[PDB]
This record gives sequence, structure tokens and C-alpha cells, in this order.
Amino acid sequence: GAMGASRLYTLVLVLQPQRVLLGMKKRGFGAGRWGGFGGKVQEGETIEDGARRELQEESGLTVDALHKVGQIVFEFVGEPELMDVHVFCTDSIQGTPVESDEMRPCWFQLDQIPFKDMWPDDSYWFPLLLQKKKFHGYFKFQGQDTILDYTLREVDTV
Ligand SMILES: Nc1nccc(-c2ccccc2)n1
Ligand SMILES: Nc1nccc(-c2ccccc2)n1
Repeated sequence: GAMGASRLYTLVLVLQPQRVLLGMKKRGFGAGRWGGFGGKVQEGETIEDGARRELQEESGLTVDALHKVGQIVFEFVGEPELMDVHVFCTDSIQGTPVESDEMRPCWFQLDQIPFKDMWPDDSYWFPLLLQKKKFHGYFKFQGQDTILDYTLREVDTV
């Protein structure tokens, strides 16, 4: 049948030449895991403006520009609505990261990416982001730990 309907999300990775900024989610879905900054796109809001807003809300940072790097669709067994996640990166940040209600930030050196405490899917697509390759992916999860199916492809244009 038809693909499930999806909710539009953004995900932002602050990626500098030697380090990446990650936030530990403090509560709720995905609590305890390190990852990028993001959330739901709002009505009338462009995707990139939503990405800027979520980054500012969750880390306090503003950015000059955001670069589109990928798109990932997430499906969770038992929930028919998908997450349609537009992934961005930036390397020019203004301000300092601050702990928010949602996220506790730390910088990680790029030879210390904490995959064991990140979402399982990050092990597959984060290496492509680091190579400056654009990608489309899909991950079907049972709960928060188990991947039942995934697809991933490098693309020329996100
Ligand atoms: N790495 C990962 N894995 C599963 C889900 C997500 C997600 C990110 C931003 C917003 C909503 C979901 N991210
Ligand atoms: N807590 C939870 N569990 C499973 C799925 C979801 C979901 C959230 C937003 C959009 C699509 C799915 N949320």
C-alpha cells in the first residue's frame, strides 16, 4: 500500500575540522543518546529556518549558513507515521553552546565519535557526512535499539 505519512524534521551537525558538537537528550524519545540538534519543522517555516531555530533553541548557537547533507526517513514498528529528517551541517557557529532543557552539549574529537551512545543508524550515515558525501537513507526500527531494515545511498544532490 501507500507509504506512511511523515512528519518533517531537521537535524543539525555542528562539524568543525577536528570536532563535532553533540547533545545528550535529557528526556523522552531517545533520552540518554548523543546526537545532532533538531526537531519538528513549524507551519509556514522553511526547512532551513526550522533547522536554525532548533539549533538555537537546543544549543543557543546561531549560524551563518547551513549546508544540506542528507535526508533520512525513520519508521518505528507500531507507529504508522514516519519521521522525514532533513540533515544539515555547519562549520561556522556564533556563540557558545549552552545546556537547554532538552539537550546537554559536549564537543567530541573526530577520532572519538561516541557511536556506542548514539542512535544505531548514525554508524551507517555519519561516516558519509564526515566524507562530505550527500545521502538518502531509510531505517525501520523495532523500539530504539534494533534495526529491522535499512537502505542507504550516496546521492549527487540531496
Ligand atoms: N539519528 C537519529 N535516529 C533516529 C531519529 C533521529 C531523529 C533526529 C531528529 C529528529 C527526529 C529524529 N535521529
Ligand atoms: N515516541 C515515538 N515512538 C515511535 C514513533 C514516534 C514518532 C514521532 C514522530 C513522528 C513519527 C513517529 N514517536
